[PDB]
Amino acid sequence: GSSGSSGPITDERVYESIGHYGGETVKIVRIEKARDIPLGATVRNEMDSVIISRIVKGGAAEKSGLLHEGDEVLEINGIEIRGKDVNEVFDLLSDMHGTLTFVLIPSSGPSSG
Repeated sequence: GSSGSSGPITDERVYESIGHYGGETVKIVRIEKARDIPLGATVRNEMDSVIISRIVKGGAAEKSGLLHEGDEVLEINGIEIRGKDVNEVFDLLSDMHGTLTFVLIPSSGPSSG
């Protein structure tokens, strides 16, 4: 015999997170975290998303200033976050080190206060 497949072969979606997400807009922010540098950014467990809860001072998050309260984490370095757990997310970064590509959406909620 002799034949291929032709069509949607395997999962051709692992070439690094892409900016253009479905029908929305994600914000990419590269944060540098030493091999012994904490994140210093708290996050809450949203319905099914990992949003920021608080920002710690002296943290890689604050330092770089690419993470703010209300930011929703989706992918980090390619790894999914949406659905994950705070601990998981933390255990992830904590495990990871260096310039990580954080793909989150800035909650630019309009409201003067």
